[PDB]
Amino acid sequence: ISPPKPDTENNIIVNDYRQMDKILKEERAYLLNICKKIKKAKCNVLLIQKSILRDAVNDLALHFLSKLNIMVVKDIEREEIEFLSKGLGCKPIADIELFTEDRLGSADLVEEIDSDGSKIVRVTGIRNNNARPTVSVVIRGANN
Amino acid sequence: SLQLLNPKAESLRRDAALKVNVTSAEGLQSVLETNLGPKGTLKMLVDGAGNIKLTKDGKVLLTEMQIQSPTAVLIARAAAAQDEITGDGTTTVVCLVGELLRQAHRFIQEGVHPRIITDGFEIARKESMKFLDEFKISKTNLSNDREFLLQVARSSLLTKVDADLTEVLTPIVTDAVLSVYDAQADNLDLHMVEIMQMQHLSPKDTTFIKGLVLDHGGRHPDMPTRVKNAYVL
Amino acid sequence: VFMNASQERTTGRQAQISNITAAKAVADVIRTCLGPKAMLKMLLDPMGGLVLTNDGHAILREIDVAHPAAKSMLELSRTQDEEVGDGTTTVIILAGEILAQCAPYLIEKNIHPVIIIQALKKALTDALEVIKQVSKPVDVENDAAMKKLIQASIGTKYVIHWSEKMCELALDAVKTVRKDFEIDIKRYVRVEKIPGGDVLDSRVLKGVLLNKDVVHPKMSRHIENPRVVLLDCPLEYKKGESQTNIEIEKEEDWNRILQIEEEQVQLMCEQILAVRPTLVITEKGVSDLAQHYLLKGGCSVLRRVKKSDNNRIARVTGATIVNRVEDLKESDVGTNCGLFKVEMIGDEYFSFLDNCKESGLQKACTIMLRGGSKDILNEIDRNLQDAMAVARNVMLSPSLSPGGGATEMAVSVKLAEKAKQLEGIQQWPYQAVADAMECIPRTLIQNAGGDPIRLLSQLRAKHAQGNFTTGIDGDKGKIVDMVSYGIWEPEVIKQQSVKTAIESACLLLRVDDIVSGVRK
Amino acid sequence: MGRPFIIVKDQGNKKRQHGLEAKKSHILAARSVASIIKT
Amino acid sequence: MREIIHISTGQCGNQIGAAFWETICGEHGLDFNGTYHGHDDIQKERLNVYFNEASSGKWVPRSINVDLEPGTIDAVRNSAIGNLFRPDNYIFGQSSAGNVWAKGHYTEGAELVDSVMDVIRREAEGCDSLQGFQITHSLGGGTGSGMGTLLISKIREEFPDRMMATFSVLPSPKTSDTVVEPYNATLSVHQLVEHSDETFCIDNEALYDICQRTLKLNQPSYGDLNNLVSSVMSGVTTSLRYPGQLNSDLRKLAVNLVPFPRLHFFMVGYAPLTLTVPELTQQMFDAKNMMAAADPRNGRYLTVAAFFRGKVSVKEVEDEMHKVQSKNSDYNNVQTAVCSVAPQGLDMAATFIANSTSIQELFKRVGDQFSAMFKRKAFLHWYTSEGMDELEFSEAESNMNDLVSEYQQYQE
Amino acid sequence: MSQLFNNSRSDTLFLGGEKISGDDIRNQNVLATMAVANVVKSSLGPVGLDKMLVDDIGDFTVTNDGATILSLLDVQHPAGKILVELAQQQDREIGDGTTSVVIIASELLKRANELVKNKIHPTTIITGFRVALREAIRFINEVLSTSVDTLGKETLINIAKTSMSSKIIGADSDFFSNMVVDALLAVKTQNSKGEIKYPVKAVNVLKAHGKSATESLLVPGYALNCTVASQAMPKRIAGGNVKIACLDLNLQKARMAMGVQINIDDPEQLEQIRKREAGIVLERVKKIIDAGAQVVLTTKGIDDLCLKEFVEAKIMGVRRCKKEDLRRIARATGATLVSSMSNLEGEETFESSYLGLCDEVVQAKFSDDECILIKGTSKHSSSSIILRGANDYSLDEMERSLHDSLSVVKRTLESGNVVPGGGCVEAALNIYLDNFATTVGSREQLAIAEFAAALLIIPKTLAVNAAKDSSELVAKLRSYHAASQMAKPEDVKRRSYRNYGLDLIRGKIVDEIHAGVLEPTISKVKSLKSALEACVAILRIDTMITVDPE
Amino acid sequence: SLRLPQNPNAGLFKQGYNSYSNADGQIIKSIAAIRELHQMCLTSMGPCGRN
Ligand SMILES: Nc1nc2c(ncn2[C@@H]2O[C@H](COP(=O)(O)OP(=O)(O)OP(=O)(O)O)[C@@H](O)[C@H]2O)c(=O)[nH]1
Ligand SMILES: Nc1ncnc2c1ncn2[C@@H]1O[C@H](COP(=O)(O)OP(=O)(O)O)[C@@H](O)[C@H]1O
Ligand SMILES: Nc1ncnc2c1ncn2[C@@H]1O[C@H](COP(=O)(O)OP(=O)(O)O)[C@@H](O)[C@H]1O
Ligand SMILES: [Mg+2]
Ligand SMILES: [Mg+2]
Ligand SMILES: [Mg+2]
Repeated sequence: ISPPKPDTENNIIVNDYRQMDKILKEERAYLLNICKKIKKAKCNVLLIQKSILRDAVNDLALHFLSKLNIMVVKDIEREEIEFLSKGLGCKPIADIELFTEDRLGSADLVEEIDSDGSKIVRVTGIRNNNARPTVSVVIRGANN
Repeated sequence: SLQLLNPKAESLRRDAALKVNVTSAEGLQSVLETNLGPKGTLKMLVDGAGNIKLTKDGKVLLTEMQIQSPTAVLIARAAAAQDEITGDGTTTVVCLVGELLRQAHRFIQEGVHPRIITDGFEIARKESMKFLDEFKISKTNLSNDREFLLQVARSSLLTKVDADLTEVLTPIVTDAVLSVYDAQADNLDLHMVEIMQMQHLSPKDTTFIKGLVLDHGGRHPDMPTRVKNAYVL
Repeated sequence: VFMNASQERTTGRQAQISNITAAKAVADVIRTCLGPKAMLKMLLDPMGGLVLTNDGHAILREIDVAHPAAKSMLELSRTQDEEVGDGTTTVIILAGEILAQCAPYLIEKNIHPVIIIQALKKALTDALEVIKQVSKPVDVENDAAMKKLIQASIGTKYVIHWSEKMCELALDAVKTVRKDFEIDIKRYVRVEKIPGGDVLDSRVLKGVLLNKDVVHPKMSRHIENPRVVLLDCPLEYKKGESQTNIEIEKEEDWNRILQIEEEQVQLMCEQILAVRPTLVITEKGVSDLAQHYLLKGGCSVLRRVKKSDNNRIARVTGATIVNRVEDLKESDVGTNCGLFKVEMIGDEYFSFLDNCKESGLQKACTIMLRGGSKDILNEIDRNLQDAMAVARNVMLSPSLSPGGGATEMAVSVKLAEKAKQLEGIQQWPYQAVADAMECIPRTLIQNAGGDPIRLLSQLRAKHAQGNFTTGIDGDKGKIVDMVSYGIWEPEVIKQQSVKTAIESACLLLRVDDIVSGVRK
Repeated sequence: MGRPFIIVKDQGNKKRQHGLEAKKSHILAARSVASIIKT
Repeated sequence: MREIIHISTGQCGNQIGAAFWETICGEHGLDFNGTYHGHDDIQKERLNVYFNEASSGKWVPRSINVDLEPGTIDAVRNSAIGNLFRPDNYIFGQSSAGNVWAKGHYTEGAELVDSVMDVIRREAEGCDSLQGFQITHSLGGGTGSGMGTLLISKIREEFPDRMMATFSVLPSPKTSDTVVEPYNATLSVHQLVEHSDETFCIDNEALYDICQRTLKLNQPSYGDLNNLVSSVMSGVTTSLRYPGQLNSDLRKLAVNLVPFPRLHFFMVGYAPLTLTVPELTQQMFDAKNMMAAADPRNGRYLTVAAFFRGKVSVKEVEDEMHKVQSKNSDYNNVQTAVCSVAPQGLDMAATFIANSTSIQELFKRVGDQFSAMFKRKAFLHWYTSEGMDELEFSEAESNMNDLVSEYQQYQE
Repeated sequence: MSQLFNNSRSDTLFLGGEKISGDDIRNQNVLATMAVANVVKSSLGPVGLDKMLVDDIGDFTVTNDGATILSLLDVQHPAGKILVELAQQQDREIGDGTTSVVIIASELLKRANELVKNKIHPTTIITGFRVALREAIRFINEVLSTSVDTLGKETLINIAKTSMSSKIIGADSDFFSNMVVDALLAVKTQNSKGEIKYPVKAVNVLKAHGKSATESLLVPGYALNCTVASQAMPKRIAGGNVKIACLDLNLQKARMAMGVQINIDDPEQLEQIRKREAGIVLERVKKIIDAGAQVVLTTKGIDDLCLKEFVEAKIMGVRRCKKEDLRRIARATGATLVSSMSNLEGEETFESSYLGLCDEVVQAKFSDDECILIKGTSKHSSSSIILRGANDYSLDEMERSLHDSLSVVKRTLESGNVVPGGGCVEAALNIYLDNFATTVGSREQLAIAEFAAALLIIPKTLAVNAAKDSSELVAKLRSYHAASQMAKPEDVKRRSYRNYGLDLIRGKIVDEIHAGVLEPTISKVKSLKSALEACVAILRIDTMITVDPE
Repeated sequence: SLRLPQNPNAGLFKQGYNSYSNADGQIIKSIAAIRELHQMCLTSMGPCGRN
């Protein structure tokens, strides 16, 4: 989720002044309407992978996601995407055109719990059509 | 007290600090003792390559020769600061501090305190300020005496240069200063009077120009060299 | 081998012995720098300058000691200077003695370093009580007593001979900065220096003093009623923030691009002339063209003025810090300016701004110093900070404690009398507090050349019977009461001296071992 | 305790051995001497 | 335009300038006496950028070397390269800045700057095409930093448009023993950014690494460092003194390498530090060849510009760029400038100058020293005494918050 | 103790350092433990004294905490790094007993190495400690005491004195114990569905050397260390209901986004673009000025272009600051931290609900420093701590000392159960475990007996730091405790003994309830477990292998 | 203000000679320094003394 900047080089040209004003407005809308469509599917938690060539979630986008009560977590490794989809039963979403309710998972209490300086986001309860469930076990101790 | 604190240091106290300030004062006094007066000796300064610069001014001697002593750098700032605003009295400050320390040091050896000695200099200084009012003489500027300005100009010029340079350079200053006095009576030295370097026939050929001289001219050949009535822009 | 340590671990009793000897060594450097007959100190910094002074704080700034216990003693002068501004040498010389007197016991009678701390807080609690009782109040509006109060600290400096002028100089400056509780601050006190001249003609003048002249020659050098307007912005066309790149297709565009550069500076100058100011002070630089039409209205242009010198101008002239020029009005324009004049001095030009003198914001001022040389200016400037620091305490606290060691000697007598009735294990460190408080008059007698044996014996005999204001005359070296002597100091300096000295001992006494060379 | 720790002179050249591995080198050192004269 | 003046200030400034002229004079050909023994038009037809043809062809460089320590100027002068510079150009006045921005700067700007404005005026009046000024200062010292700041300002006033290029040498944290180095380097940038138009960052600490790693000199001497600085300078100036159109002339350099105004700082990159264009490609962009302490890989390049020399075609370089862009994409940016002449000594080099967010590391560092190691108001009385107040320091730290922010804002 | 270094072996060729085995490793590991245990042994308890460590640049650090003194001691040995990281784990979790857990682990490795020389396996030794510790935690549950019949906040006051001791400010514990307890009750928040967790880093610390530690002023509200933007702004805002606006926005002159390259053919558009740039910034401010924000808070800085309207409208500006302090200001004043101002609709706006509320705000001068003191918050209360001392090194000591004191009272309120202090826990666990395993018999009686003796090192360490007769106190401690454990349930006096023990000031046996010595039960829980795992990690090592660096 | 004048009685007695007079602080230097060896004989005093 970031300002538009596609694969081919994109040189933006501003010819008149109304246009400076507009470019800003249009963006505060390219993030808003995409976040507005997340409310239509009532998806409550988002998990973004490690973003390359640009920031994963823009700071301007966090204001829209934080006011609508959506947890945001970024910088997830790429190989773990197979783990989360297999465990939670949630198919990944690469485009908003394919973003639907049927592809999302479910959970009773997605919670970050903190233990004396260790932040943990543990999901309680999984229910899905999956013949290959997952398991996770943390380790605690004195030193690494 | 300082050696156990600092592993390396130098400390002088209660006899060497007094001898240093007097010995450095007598040493720096002997340098500028011979320059004071009209028949004093000249002094050149050739630093690195051999740049040569000749003058009798104590400020040029102090602000060109690097000095390591802690006493003389205060005499350098004192001799420089007095001359930088007044323009005269450089070596006089060095001779007073050069002489007043040694003249008081004999009584410090006798056992008189430094505090009450300097208390005598301050109350004696106030007597000299009261004496300046009675010692000075009033002079009215409305007379516009050119002979009085000529004699003042020869006081400083005879000290630096000989009589051959003083006689030809004295009226150069008097003609420049004669135009300073006006109805407003506001003095202006830096903007009005200037100095410019020019390698030419000899020092004796210094002449006075009533207008502003410039160090540049016409680049093109066809442009006019001499102009009778030129209205500037 | 093992970790970066264990070179030579100074452990046990010898570690504390070096700290008491190191803490005593700091006070011995400036032992002679106390009292009215105090000697000066010239320290040589490695950069190339020189510091000529007798203040213990300014001496200990330049010194460098490679020992960790002595550095904690070094930082106590910053506690005193950045709290009041007077009595820094008093703080360093008292603590040395407190650590020294407590030492006998630590070394021999084996009292553990915590029992001494408990004894000192009760001594600290009793010290504030007797210092509160010995001090007498004084009227703040009495200018006759205020001049004698300000010159108490000046008497221990070089400018006691000019004390008649310095008290008038400091009193006028403090009342200018004083805001109608009664909070003042020295950041607006301008410390601008002028080498040369006589101290008698040196005087404070209401307003500011710049180091620069006007730009154009036709500017008016003498204005009756200046109207100052502060500007932050460049008055010249500037490149601008985004990637710009104008692409020119027609021949009539480049001359248009250079023509709008002339019209934009006309537009910002013409709106400045809506109020018609006489003096325009810009923070950043100025262009040769905008200045030209600032001239076509009657303004005066100056060079770039740093921010600091504009915040003082804002309080003097009453103007506000203005950057956007389009929002310039008539209300925010400075007014009630006394006089404008430029003097000729060979160092640099100097523009004077005088005030009409006739609640609101606190007014600033600049104090003129006309010394003998550069070091004399820095010497006199620190005297004003030490003299003006005294004027703040009487306004914040109307109490006034006696000077000449009478306050600390009063602490010595009451702690000595009460030590007998304090029977127990705390009696030995509690009685040793009086042994150090009677040293700060002992240092005055040593500098005066008298015998402190019979003087202190005569002092304690007359202190209980005669009065609580008895003290030693530093000049003559005889017992003279402070009431007839007519010299008094604030009580706030006595509090910081007793608090900082005792609190420093509580930190250093807990030191067990010293291990050097661990890591960065 | 200080950084120097000396009991006997020339500790750098003197080096001890102990345990089962120390005895292992002794018998294997005899094999090198025995194997030379074995032929 | 045709000409550019070259001011050199400070002990570091004078040393680097002497090395730079030693390189330049031999490059396009002049014995230290000024006579031209070179072959031929190529080396002579742009000699007017930095030399004044006098009658009799005693070319003399247009340089103003200044210092408050007579000694450095003197040494350079009594040495070789002492006939070229006109005797009147040197402006040198006692005592010593004393390694203090505040003191040295104010006190001698009060005097040396007046004399310098005087020399910068008439000698230059002598040309018909001022283009800008090149200053070599040391960011961390006394005279150089203070005076540089003053002069930059003074000149900019007397020459509005004229571009302004600098080659300040940033301080070395480890090898700069003096403790008050950061506290000066901070006050210098405060004013370098508001005025300058393009500046190049050279760090002595970085110079040591390259001296000991590639050259392998056991102990770097200021001389070695100076020679390397000289080589990059020579490449950037050839970008200028050889007839060419790729970045032809200073102003162009600036336009090409400065995206937005408040970003002047460049990271030089030069190789073949002791050949085929493909071989030099890796050397330019190696993280170890940067003369800046900060790592550029962790950062982000904004506008790259590579200046090759010696025998190289259009396509050798273009193909190389096409190959390189393909692999370091995460780090379309490119700007090539082939030259025809070759390095004195070596056949072909390639200087590298790219704007990079990574400079913000070299400023977060300096700000950390400035603030943290002077929250305790250490060594400040030296500066308050000269006359300048502490509000100015608060303004100085504030403006670095700003610089850092900018680089962070252009999303590193 | 190891001499005559191991010989370089020709039969076993490994790259890097030489291999060494046998009992010399566990001797070297214990010798490495004594190198760090003797450092922290002297600074234990009220009578304990600490040391100084220079940073090789003139700076130094006088440290009482075990985590701080070991953090600066970068231990090159591998076995010492376990205890160094344990103290960094200890102080972050619990914030108490950092010196004791290292001293317990050192005494365990001492006697564990002696037991290995007595020819019992370490696996049996570890099994003896685990069964002993499982009974120890069961015994800790027996000796709990619920706070009851206590007048006011006395239980929170006297328990803070135990943590406040062993510092420079232990003499002033009578003054600091009140404000420390009052500070944590001011930041009470309910989080995570009903969990009242008091927090810290919520209370602040400002280094203002000055008057004294006795006159430390408790400002009932939030404090922030920041300099004023413009000096012409007013330093005191009068009138109640002062609205606070927390932002993260940048008010510096706007620049359009990177991928934008302006290209225009008309020259006259330059006026307008420039204007729009400044204008976006001004609009952004024009809406919040009309909202009546008397004091605006922001993280990114403000340039002089926008400071004019704040000076004209009498609004206080704020420069750069940390990101975390503004979150708690919004929670206390009731504001909401806005990363980027916007609205769900298609137009930008600024609502009044984002503003905070407080009674008074003023910039107080702490003798050289500008600090904005906020007091009288409406939504949630807050607190700040004004530390004062003789010099900056003492203020740094006051920082970590209060951080330990705040942490102890924090965990005290999480669990009402408490346990006495002063070696009574270690003295009772010694005699309790000596009686245990008498029925077991054969092998584990010797391992658990030495384990019981390992806990006695704490009352021995406190005694020698006082420079008094140590065995006279150890004779009173253990004997009294034993006479209590053996006793009939029905014996009031004897049972009481179970409650008291060593005193370090007067040197006699007195009651801890009247003296006020008390600790939390959580401080001992998971402290022996960390020391147990610390002992297991080194005790199981037989041989040491070192690879030289490339 | 870098190098001192080096105490111009240096023409008198050689560098190996060190003077530690009073007023400078000789008594304070001595009575103290000897406290180390005073504790040596103090600890070795009495029937329970340490050899
Ligand atoms: N890169 C580089 N830096 C140098 C060289 N010589 C000196 N420096 C730098 O010069 C700095 C100090 O010198 P300056 O500040 O120029 O000295 P200065 O203030 O001009 O000397 P004074 O005016 O006499 O005080 C140090 O930070 C050095 O890094 C050199 O050859 N190369
Ligand atoms: N004229 C005097 N006679 C005797 N004692 C004085 C006199 N003036 C000052 N003192 C003593 O000297 C101490 C320090 O005063 P002062 O020199 O003003 O401060 P500082 O030590 O900071 O220079 C005071 O405690 C006071 O008792
Ligand atoms: N006033 C006191 N009376 C008796 N024992 C105390 C007192 N203060 C502290 N102690 C004991 O000292 C031990 C260590 O305390 P402290 O140094 O504050 O913790 P840490 O070990 O984390 O540094 C505690 O176990 C406690 O029982
Ligand atoms: Mg004369
Ligand atoms: Mg005083
Ligand atoms: Mg503790």
